[PDB]
Amino acid sequence: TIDEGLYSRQLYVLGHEAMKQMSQSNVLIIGCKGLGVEIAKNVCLAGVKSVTLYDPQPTRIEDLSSQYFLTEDDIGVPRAKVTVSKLAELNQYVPVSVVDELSTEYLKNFKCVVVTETSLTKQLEINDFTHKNHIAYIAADSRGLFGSIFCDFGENFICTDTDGNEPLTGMIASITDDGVVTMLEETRHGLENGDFVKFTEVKGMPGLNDGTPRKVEVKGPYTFSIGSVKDLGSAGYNGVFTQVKVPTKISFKSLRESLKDPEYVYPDFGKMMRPPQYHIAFQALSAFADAHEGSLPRPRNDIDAAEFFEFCKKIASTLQFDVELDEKLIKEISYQARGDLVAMSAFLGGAVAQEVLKATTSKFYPLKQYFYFDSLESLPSSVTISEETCKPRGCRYDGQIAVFGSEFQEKIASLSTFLVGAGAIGCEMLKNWAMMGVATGESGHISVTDMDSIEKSNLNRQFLFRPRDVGKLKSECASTAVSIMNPSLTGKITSYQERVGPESEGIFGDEFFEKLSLVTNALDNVEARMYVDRRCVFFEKPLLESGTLGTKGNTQVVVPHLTESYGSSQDPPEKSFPICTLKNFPNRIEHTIAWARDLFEGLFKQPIDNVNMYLSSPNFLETSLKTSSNPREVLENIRDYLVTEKPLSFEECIMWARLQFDKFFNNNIQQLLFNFPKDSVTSTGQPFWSGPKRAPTPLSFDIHNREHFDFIVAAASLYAFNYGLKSETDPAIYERVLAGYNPPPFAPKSGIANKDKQELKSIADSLPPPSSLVGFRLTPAEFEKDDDSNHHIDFITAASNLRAMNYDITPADRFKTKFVAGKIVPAMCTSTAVVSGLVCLELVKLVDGKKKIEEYKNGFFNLAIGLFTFSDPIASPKMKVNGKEIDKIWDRYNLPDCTLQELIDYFQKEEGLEVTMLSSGVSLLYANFQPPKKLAERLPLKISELVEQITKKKLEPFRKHLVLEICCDDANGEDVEVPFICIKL
Amino acid sequence: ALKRINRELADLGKDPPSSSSAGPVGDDLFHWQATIMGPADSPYAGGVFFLSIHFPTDYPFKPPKVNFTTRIYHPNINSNGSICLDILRDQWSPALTISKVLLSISSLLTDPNPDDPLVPEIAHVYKTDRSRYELSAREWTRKYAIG
Ligand SMILES: Nc1ncnc2c1ncn2[C@@H]1O[C@H](COP(=O)(O)OP(=O)(O)OP(=O)(O)O)[C@@H](O)[C@H]1O
Ligand SMILES: [Mg+2]
Ligand SMILES: [Mg+2]
Repeated sequence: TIDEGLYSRQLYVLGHEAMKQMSQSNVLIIGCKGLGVEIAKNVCLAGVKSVTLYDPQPTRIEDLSSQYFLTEDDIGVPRAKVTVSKLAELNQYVPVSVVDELSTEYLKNFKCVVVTETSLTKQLEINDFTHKNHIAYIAADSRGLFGSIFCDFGENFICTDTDGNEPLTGMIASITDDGVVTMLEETRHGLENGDFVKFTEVKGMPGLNDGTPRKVEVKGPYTFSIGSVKDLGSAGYNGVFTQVKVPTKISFKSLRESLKDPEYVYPDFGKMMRPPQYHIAFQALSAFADAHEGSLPRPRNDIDAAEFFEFCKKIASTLQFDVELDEKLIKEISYQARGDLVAMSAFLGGAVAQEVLKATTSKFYPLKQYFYFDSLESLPSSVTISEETCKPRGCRYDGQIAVFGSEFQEKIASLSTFLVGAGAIGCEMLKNWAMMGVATGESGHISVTDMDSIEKSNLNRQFLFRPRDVGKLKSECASTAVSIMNPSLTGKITSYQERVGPESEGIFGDEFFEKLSLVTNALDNVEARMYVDRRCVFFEKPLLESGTLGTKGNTQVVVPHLTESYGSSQDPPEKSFPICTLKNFPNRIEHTIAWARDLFEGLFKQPIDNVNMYLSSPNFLETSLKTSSNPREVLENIRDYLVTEKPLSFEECIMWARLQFDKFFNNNIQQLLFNFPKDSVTSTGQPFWSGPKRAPTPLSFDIHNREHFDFIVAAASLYAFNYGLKSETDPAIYERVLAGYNPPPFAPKSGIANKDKQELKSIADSLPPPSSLVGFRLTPAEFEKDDDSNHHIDFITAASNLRAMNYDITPADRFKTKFVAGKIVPAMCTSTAVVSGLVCLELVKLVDGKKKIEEYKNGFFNLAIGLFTFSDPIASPKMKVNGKEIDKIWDRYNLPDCTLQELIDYFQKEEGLEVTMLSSGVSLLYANFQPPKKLAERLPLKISELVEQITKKKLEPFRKHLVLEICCDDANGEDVEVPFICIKL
Repeated sequence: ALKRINRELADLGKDPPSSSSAGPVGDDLFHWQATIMGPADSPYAGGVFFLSIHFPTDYPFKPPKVNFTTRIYHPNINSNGSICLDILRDQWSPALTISKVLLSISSLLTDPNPDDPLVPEIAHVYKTDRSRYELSAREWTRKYAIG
């Protein structure tokens, strides 16, 4: 009963069973500050059964530093009572409640218990109960730029999936008598030692087809070992192996037991001596709060730091921790005890929400057990951070002023950022900017652009949008929502509806891009990322890239003249199957899905486009007869869709669908088996239909069968949609119409001048003239995966499964068909929160203008295994030009709009280089090998005039520069790379 | 991108391909028209075949789109000009030059691969009735590939 219209992207990460088990779990959340509200939001968007909140503390002003469901009108009201109403709107399937008082036995009502903003004594009291009653217990804490997570799921936690990866499967070439299983040519199984596999469709060793998992002993990248198969047989030929995943038993320890001997998780390997320090420091914080009526150390206060360090010494002595305490780091923890940052809150909230989902669904490998994190590299160094600057000012930014100071707050308030995209990461980034106070000053401004509209499936991870906002523009809704969150951003946010690309340079030009301070990408495709990266490189602006894929995520920072750009890195490209594999010899469901998509496009889209273009373009036939690859195909499509096979009623559509069934699933297979019989052999004597080639078999139309009827219904409905007829769904009419069908005879044909032009002319003159058909247009079918009533995925699924039945491939359901055909990217709210937190932690480094490259950190993480890693950015490569140091990426030549000859002379005389190629955009302006007449005609023209002449397009009035790529040779003839040229028009 | 394309173009200019001639269309660096001469020891002897090469924006990180323009009677080449070359679909790596692609296509024309065909009828004719395949190939290369 999962609402797949809303959880579409999340089901591809978790699954149906995981979400079914998740929708029966109760979560209690103690503490409703920024971290607690982030956890509650992520849990509500995830889809647990219910959420209960407990926070009777009255609201204060500083709480607004990271609580985005609190307004200044709520001062003096308990935080839970004012957060429940706003949390109840995120998801309609997840009720949210509030408890005035919490008793121990009450905890038995819940499946998971999350604890924040609670003293250590109360945490021990809660955990002593939630441990022996088998209740998952997560405790999270956030102090300044430091964070801690602790997980305790019981002594007998069962983890079904330990990495989140799909089970490994592959094809076998041969299995020897000693269990040595070999993969096909250039195919790597990818198995690791200790895995279990099950074999199917094995020839010569039927015993391995029983299904019993067997051990794996990897022997190489292509072969492995399974043990002894002597009894079953001597040798096995071909077959498919599939990995088997076995549940694991994980044993946790209680908080009281794990205080003395903790088990750490290291988010970074460059600093592995710190977690032992943080373990003492946080306990000392709890003791200090207990000894001062719950008052944490004052910001940048030396007396409190000294007392806190004395508490740390006492704790380290009591626990017999044989670790020397780092005074500077501990005192730093003391200074930022009252800090409350939205970036740290978002990061830890995403992590803790993922831990909650692990506890409820018994999936993925959890943290075990202590996770201590810090981003101390973000602390500003170009401003004064002392007791005087960090004291609270009685404003909503107190939690951030207590870490960064008032001067850095004024630096933040004057930012002029540019956010590209308004998806999930865009919404999180806008929330973080609103909470941090970005662009709330006189000179601040925010610009957000996105050309898409809100859909139902987007509401599962984009929390700024509501079901009443479905169908509206993302940028406007996001700007309005974040102006609601922070009233000071009224009039400081501008929302566009423009796609960032070559066509939008009239809006995002020099004037727009020269006032910015940084650019943040929230895109989902590589082309736009590359374009924005090139624009930032040209204008020399800092860039923040961030990406997610299911539970994986990464963040990268590009700094002018310091690090390399985004395009300097290469990612694994997409895999496209060979045309010969798709056309005739498929062996996986992906091949059949691709074939079905091509069939859909070629049946309902291309012929309609040709018909429409014929009835509109007056001279279309002449152009097609000498331009299109197959003019005969175009003419046949036009004839068939205009006169020959034009339906007058839906019954004719049904008959057409039956005919297409015969055409594509019964006759082409007969032709293929006539060309290559099942008993044919290759040139080397081996049987043809062996290995990656599976012998097909024609399908006979059986109306009672489900797949045949589904294909008929989908095809007839789509044809009627093309011709604008009235579709129906009652099986009675289909069974009545298809009963009286006589299949036309078909026999495969063995084969055995300028008359073809005569036949083409005869076909052409048979077509109706455009004048006789005025206003008659056929509606094409534009692929749309997200609508379930257009019969698109239904048709693709039916065709794919029928072709699988042809080749005895295992058919897939509509869920997997929609995942594969639609190129859906799995997405989660927790990953979005984590990447937004990391990006906003890098943003404060960018604001402070840090110069050293070791102070920035590109981040990568995988939440399925609890892996976090941070690495320094790659420095921009240097080069030697004319005995001078030149940055490859961030250097350019500035020249006037001089003639081509003057440009060549300047390069010859100044740089001592001989120009051999000069191009602009995609055009070759000048080449050393061109005939002399062309050069003599082109040399004395200005660069702008030359570009206008060659590109056959006048320069737009808003064009103010030209980017030229130049390749030149040295005096000796050796090639030398040089930066691009920036001609100033 | 542009620099690599121009380097390949200059290399073709510096060293003649003899059996091929590739160059940009008009003044566009991302659209080339190449010419291939039929091998002497093949039915396509004395023929000129025109190929259209479309360089993707992500070149050389994505394969160029090479499509025949002249009609050819070959088991691995269909009626739309698509070529069954492994180095152009998923084996592509940013280390292959256009001269290598043209040499591979010439070798493909030298001897087809009927065990993994793209046009099953032509492959069947080639495997069973060789003389008819030769006659059809000569007829096609005389009707389309000449003049
Ligand atoms: N070139 C571009 N210029 C501006 N905005 C862009 C560009 N390309 C993509 N976007 C926007 O980036 C955002 C990407 O967010 P996201 O991928 O989460 O949403 P979606 O693609 O609509 O959803 P889904 O992928 O889940 O179906 C979308 O708003 C999309 O409109
Ligand atoms: Mg969308
Ligand atoms: Mg998307």
